[PDB]
Amino acid sequence: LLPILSFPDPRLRTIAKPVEEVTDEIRQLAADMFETMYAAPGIGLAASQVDRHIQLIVMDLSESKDEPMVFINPKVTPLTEETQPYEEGCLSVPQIYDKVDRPSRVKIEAINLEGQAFEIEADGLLAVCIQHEMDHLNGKLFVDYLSPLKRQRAREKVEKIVRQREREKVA
Ligand SMILES: O=C(O)C[C@@H](Cc1ccccc1)[C@H](O)SCc1ccccc1
Ligand SMILES: [Zn+2]
Repeated sequence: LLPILSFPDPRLRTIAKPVEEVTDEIRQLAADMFETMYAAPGIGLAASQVDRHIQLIVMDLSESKDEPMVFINPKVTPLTEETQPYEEGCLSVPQIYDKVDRPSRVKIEAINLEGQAFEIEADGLLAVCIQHEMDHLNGKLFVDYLSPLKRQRAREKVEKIVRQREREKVA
């Protein structure tokens, strides 16, 4: 399991570089990212979150944890001004959730682990999650859309959760 960076770690603000070739090393990273993400458990993880500053996102929106998806060098284009409220969380802002409004339909262009390009249209949870994970690659967290008090309260509660997770390793 890869360690996940926690807000307010400044390495989460890093702007990810495009992946130049889908090597067997980015394939193993993807594999390690899925295990880390499934174990958390979470439905998405950006390579930025495990301190690997490259345009790689893993995701699995299924209950069964058996619909895995990879997005490498993604471009996300909204297809509407209409937004959709969603209560977002983030493995890098542990146990914090709040409402974010994002465009409700998007185009995703990305490459898969075979280096093949694809283009799909996303709504509902896929649209929410791809935009959340694209934000990570541009050094942005979902708490940047909240009021500063909400951000400060998130920061203070995450620092407490992280301290408790360290104490749990000593016990
Ligand atoms: O760590 C991340 O970046 C992934 C977030 C993605 C997310 C996007 C939109 C809304 C909520 C979360 C994690 O998946 S949050 C953990 C989680 C686990 C099970 C079900 C829902 C959320
Ligand atoms: Zn996140």
